[PDB]
Amino acid sequence: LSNGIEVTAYIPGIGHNLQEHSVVLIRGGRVKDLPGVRYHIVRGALDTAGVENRGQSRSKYGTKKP
Amino acid sequence: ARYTGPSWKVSRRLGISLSGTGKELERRPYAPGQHGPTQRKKISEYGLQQAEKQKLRHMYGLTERQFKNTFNKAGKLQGKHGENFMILLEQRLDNIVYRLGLARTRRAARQLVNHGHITVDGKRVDIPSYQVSVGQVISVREKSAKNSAIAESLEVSSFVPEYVTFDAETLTGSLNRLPERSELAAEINEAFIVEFYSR
Amino acid sequence: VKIRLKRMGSKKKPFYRIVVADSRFPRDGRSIETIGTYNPLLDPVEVKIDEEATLKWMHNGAKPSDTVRNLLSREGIMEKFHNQKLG
RNA sequence: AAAGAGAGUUUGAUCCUGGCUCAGGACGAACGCUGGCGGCGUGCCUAAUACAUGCAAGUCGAACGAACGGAGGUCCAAAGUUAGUGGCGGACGGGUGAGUAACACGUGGGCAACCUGCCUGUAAGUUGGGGAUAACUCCGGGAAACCGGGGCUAAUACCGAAUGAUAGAGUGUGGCGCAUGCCACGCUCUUGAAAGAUGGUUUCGGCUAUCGCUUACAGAUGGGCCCGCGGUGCAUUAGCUAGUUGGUAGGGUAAUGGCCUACCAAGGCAACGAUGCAUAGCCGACCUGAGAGGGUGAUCGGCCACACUGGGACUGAGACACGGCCCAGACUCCUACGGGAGGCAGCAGUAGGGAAUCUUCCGCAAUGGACGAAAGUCUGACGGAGCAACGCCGCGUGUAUGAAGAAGGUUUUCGGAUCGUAAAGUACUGUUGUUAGAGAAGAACAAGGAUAAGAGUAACUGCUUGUCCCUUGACGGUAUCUAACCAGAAAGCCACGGCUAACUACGUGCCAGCAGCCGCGGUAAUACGUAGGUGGCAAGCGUUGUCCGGAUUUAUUGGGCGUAAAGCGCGCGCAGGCGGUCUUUUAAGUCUGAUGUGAAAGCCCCCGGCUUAACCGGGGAGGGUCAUUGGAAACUG
Ligand SMILES: [Mg+2]
Ligand SMILES: [Mg+2]
Ligand SMILES: [Mg+2]
Ligand SMILES: [Mg+2]
Ligand SMILES: [Mg+2]
Ligand SMILES: [Mg+2]
Ligand SMILES: [Mg+2]
Ligand SMILES: [Mg+2]
Ligand SMILES: [Mg+2]
Ligand SMILES: [Mg+2]
Ligand SMILES: [Mg+2]
Ligand SMILES: [Mg+2]
Ligand SMILES: [Mg+2]
Ligand SMILES: [Mg+2]
Ligand SMILES: [Mg+2]
Ligand SMILES: [Mg+2]
Ligand SMILES: [Mg+2]
Ligand SMILES: [Mg+2]
Ligand SMILES: [Mg+2]
Ligand SMILES: [Mg+2]
Ligand SMILES: [Mg+2]
Ligand SMILES: [Mg+2]
Ligand SMILES: [Mg+2]
Ligand SMILES: [Mg+2]
Ligand SMILES: [Mg+2]
Ligand SMILES: [Mg+2]
Ligand SMILES: [Mg+2]
Ligand SMILES: [Mg+2]
Ligand SMILES: [Mg+2]
Ligand SMILES: [Mg+2]
Ligand SMILES: [Mg+2]
Ligand SMILES: [Mg+2]
Ligand SMILES: [Mg+2]
Ligand SMILES: [Mg+2]
Ligand SMILES: [Mg+2]
Ligand SMILES: [Mg+2]
Ligand SMILES: [Mg+2]
Ligand SMILES: [Mg+2]
Ligand SMILES: [Mg+2]
Ligand SMILES: [Mg+2]
Ligand SMILES: [Mg+2]
Ligand SMILES: [Mg+2]
Ligand SMILES: [Mg+2]
Ligand SMILES: [Mg+2]
Ligand SMILES: [Mg+2]
Ligand SMILES: [Mg+2]
Ligand SMILES: [Mg+2]
Ligand SMILES: [Mg+2]
Ligand SMILES: [Mg+2]
Ligand SMILES: [Mg+2]
Ligand SMILES: [Mg+2]
Ligand SMILES: [Mg+2]
Ligand SMILES: [Mg+2]
Ligand SMILES: [Mg+2]
Ligand SMILES: [Mg+2]
Ligand SMILES: [Mg+2]
Ligand SMILES: [Mg+2]
Ligand SMILES: [Mg+2]
Ligand SMILES: [Mg+2]
Ligand SMILES: [Mg+2]
Ligand SMILES: [Mg+2]
Ligand SMILES: [Mg+2]
Ligand SMILES: [Mg+2]
Ligand SMILES: [Mg+2]
Ligand SMILES: [Mg+2]
Ligand SMILES: [Mg+2]
Ligand SMILES: [Mg+2]
Ligand SMILES: [Mg+2]
Ligand SMILES: [Mg+2]
Ligand SMILES: [Mg+2]
Ligand SMILES: [Mg+2]
Ligand SMILES: [Mg+2]
Ligand SMILES: [Mg+2]
Ligand SMILES: [Mg+2]
Ligand SMILES: [Mg+2]
Ligand SMILES: [Mg+2]
Ligand SMILES: [Mg+2]
Ligand SMILES: [Mg+2]
Ligand SMILES: [Mg+2]
Ligand SMILES: [Mg+2]
Ligand SMILES: [Mg+2]
Ligand SMILES: [Mg+2]
Ligand SMILES: [Mg+2]
Ligand SMILES: [Mg+2]
Ligand SMILES: [Mg+2]
Ligand SMILES: [Mg+2]
Ligand SMILES: [Mg+2]
Ligand SMILES: [Mg+2]
Ligand SMILES: [Mg+2]
Repeated sequence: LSNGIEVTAYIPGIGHNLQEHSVVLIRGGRVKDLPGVRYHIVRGALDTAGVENRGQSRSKYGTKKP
Repeated sequence: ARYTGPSWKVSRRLGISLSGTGKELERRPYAPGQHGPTQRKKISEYGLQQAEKQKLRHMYGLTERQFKNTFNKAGKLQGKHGENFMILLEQRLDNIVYRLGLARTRRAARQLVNHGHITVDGKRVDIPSYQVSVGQVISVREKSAKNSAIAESLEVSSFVPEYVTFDAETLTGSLNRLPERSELAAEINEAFIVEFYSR
Repeated sequence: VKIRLKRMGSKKKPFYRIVVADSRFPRDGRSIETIGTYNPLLDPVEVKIDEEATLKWMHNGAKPSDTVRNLLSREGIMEKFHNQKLG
């Protein structure tokens, strides 16, 4: 993070364009499935991309109106 | 207006024939969509309170935030809460125009008020939400004057409530005195909307 | 010490208070004792004033401003002050 | 008058206890999808990090230095409207919240222990002399900030004198208090003052008007000091302090005071939390809550502290002084290498940090400031315009009619249902919008000219009041209004098993994935993706972060301790808490009346003004274990 924190985040959506040494925007919210993951990733606010072929819940996953 | 969709749909879903006399419910009285002619389901207290809120909101044709603000301001008054809320809802300029015979529905009254075709004490008003008081008059300021729509509206307009006096020679109407819950809708249960806003 | 005019109200709609305060204080800040109101928007000016505390402050050395002087003249405080000085 | 909603989850099923999660409200908010307008507001919460560029505090010729027309000599030209020394202001106004756990702030008092320019009123006076100095001009050092020497000259610049203390001493009289002491008056001696400038009249001498200067006394204003009470975490922070504690003399300040000095004694504070560490500007107030309470100090108003870091003093009524001075420190810049200049936590603006915050705009027209007698100059205060759906309020994307039901999607038990009066048609309007025009308030003035009346005068001039004449707009052709055309140029987001409003089909098959919880996905998925439909809200809708509620989950209001967490293993006992019956007395607690105060703005009530609302204005009410004081004596003392 901006404070040098080792933070494990979760990637929502179907498919992603993420890799090492990439700028990501981390957002609040934990998932019970993974014992260590406590944060989510905003899709469409930074280097991270949106989700292709999304019609419903389009405000999240960062897809514009088709 | 706030909402320009079909009018029979909301009445059919709501169960009562608002802004009319059963003509929206003459056939298929079930709810719109592909479900409703098939079966139904149970109704809880929350459903009943929400139904009454929708009754009022789509009967008077005014948005939700303004509805809640009017409820809050009516709470400032003295007396029973729901009666005061309803009588303040009856003070709307749109309601007075519609019930006075100058129109036929809430939408027609709202549009005829927006364009300023009416006037109160010689003042053009474009605000449908204007709260009329005792002794305030209405007119047409000779804009529509010899208009077909207003003549047709005065033709088929049922009658006039006893709390408002109107003469058609000069198209003048004024509130006689404050209306009561006795001369009101009565298709609703005003005791549930206060509880719904109390949660 | 001046019997000053404080501005409030809204944008393009000013309203004024006839108030006494020190010349080193902010216009809308600290003051001593408000005495009147002044409304410019109406064509006939509506000015209400105590006319008794005003004379006391004038006696004690509270010099007004130009428009406050005009208002006191029209309402008769200045003429009565001159009469009191003579008498 | 006010007066409080619950649901899921431990089990094969129960009932309790208990935690976890959710349904609501609010942001100086941020991110995603989307986006029509108007009014009123808000916008570096992080780096008190570093700063290009421009502007933010100057003004007085009524105290001492201009071009033209133009006396005079076809040629040059005398007198008539414009730098600096000196006075006032720069201590106001404006910005930040670093530091500070303390008389910093709130509240209530005291100063018989104090100061105060300008403002107002009153009582007296503005009488006489001197020596200079800038400016200016020569000589030098000069890279440049600028330094020295010689000569010359003014003042409302500076310094003596005449006279004048309610200033110091000495005394007396009378009346008094809260201990020190206060007030009125009287006597003798010693000290302390001034400045003139613009006019009028007269004789010209004089006399006089306005603004000025010196002393004294009151008012008003702004400050200074002292005190009772009140508002945070840690005891896994127990002793701290030595000018400290008190006294005797002295110095110092406007004033009291170890504020400072010499001498004398060993004191002082602390389990009612001293000292120390950590965090933090304080309040009116804002959010929530049935209320008690809990959280916070955004905008605005009041107080306090700071101005690159640290220290100091001068001038001044007022500073230990944001855009003043000196020294040291870090950084930036110029240098001829000797040496010099600077401080945006002022208004705009740049770089960096951030998930995140605006134009290098107009005007002194209005209000208020500084200077002046006035015109007038300055005012990034302020009045306005620009940007950002950041928030509240308001309006629109049409209206009526139009069918066993246009056409086409979604399904079909493939007869049909559904979108749906929704369409086309039909009749109508222009709130918005386009085109063309009329177009306010905010303006009171100040000054200038006449007037009428007063005080003053020998008379004026002038002064105070009253009545008229003339002049002044950044916003801005702005709000607003008038006409013609147009359904045309204007709707999106989330959700649909239960909590919680709203279901069908297809695809996938413990994969893809969803998720606040119960948990869904292994071939018939109302929970995954899509399509149709439906529900909520609406130019907004969702997600996240922080606070309050639900949470009686710190229980005074309002919980408990046999077995669910919870009675020390027991005793003796200091401090503390509580205490049988009756009488008299006191008013510390208790209850009550009156006086003063608890600023404005904010919540609330009633009235109004904007076409309504938001918003704005007037009046009222609320809020304290508050100071003075008068009452009652049941209860606790
Ligand atoms: Mg979904
Ligand atoms: Mg003025
Ligand atoms: Mg009530
Ligand atoms: Mg739950
Ligand atoms: Mg609630
Ligand atoms: Mg946004
Ligand atoms: Mg968009
Ligand atoms: Mg708007
Ligand atoms: Mg800051
Ligand atoms: Mg000059
Ligand atoms: Mg200040
Ligand atoms: Mg602050
Ligand atoms: Mg001399
Ligand atoms: Mg001389
Ligand atoms: Mg000389
Ligand atoms: Mg003498
Ligand atoms: Mg004497
Ligand atoms: Mg006394
Ligand atoms: Mg004497
Ligand atoms: Mg002398
Ligand atoms: Mg003068
Ligand atoms: Mg002078
Ligand atoms: Mg408090
Ligand atoms: Mg607090
Ligand atoms: Mg002493
Ligand atoms: Mg701090
Ligand atoms: Mg608020
Ligand atoms: Mg509660
Ligand atoms: Mg706050
Ligand atoms: Mg701030
Ligand atoms: Mg403040
Ligand atoms: Mg600074
Ligand atoms: Mg700095
Ligand atoms: Mg001094
Ligand atoms: Mg300064
Ligand atoms: Mg500065
Ligand atoms: Mg700035
Ligand atoms: Mg930047
Ligand atoms: Mg100005
Ligand atoms: Mg002015
Ligand atoms: Mg300037
Ligand atoms: Mg400003
Ligand atoms: Mg401004
Ligand atoms: Mg913003
Ligand atoms: Mg908005
Ligand atoms: Mg709205
Ligand atoms: Mg459309
Ligand atoms: Mg249509
Ligand atoms: Mg139609
Ligand atoms: Mg088909
Ligand atoms: Mg239709
Ligand atoms: Mg045209
Ligand atoms: Mg024109
Ligand atoms: Mg035009
Ligand atoms: Mg005069
Ligand atoms: Mg006059
Ligand atoms: Mg006139
Ligand atoms: Mg004239
Ligand atoms: Mg003129
Ligand atoms: Mg002017
Ligand atoms: Mg212009
Ligand atoms: Mg223009
Ligand atoms: Mg216009
Ligand atoms: Mg046309
Ligand atoms: Mg056309
Ligand atoms: Mg059009
Ligand atoms: Mg048309
Ligand atoms: Mg249309
Ligand atoms: Mg749209
Ligand atoms: Mg689904
Ligand atoms: Mg859909
Ligand atoms: Mg919908
Ligand atoms: Mg609680
Ligand atoms: Mg318990
Ligand atoms: Mg027990
Ligand atoms: Mg146990
Ligand atoms: Mg035991
Ligand atoms: Mg035990
Ligand atoms: Mg024991
Ligand atoms: Mg004891
Ligand atoms: Mg007893
Ligand atoms: Mg108040
Ligand atoms: Mg305020
Ligand atoms: Mg009104
Ligand atoms: Mg208000
Ligand atoms: Mg008010
Ligand atoms: Mg008020
Ligand atoms: Mg009240
Ligand atoms: Mg007794």
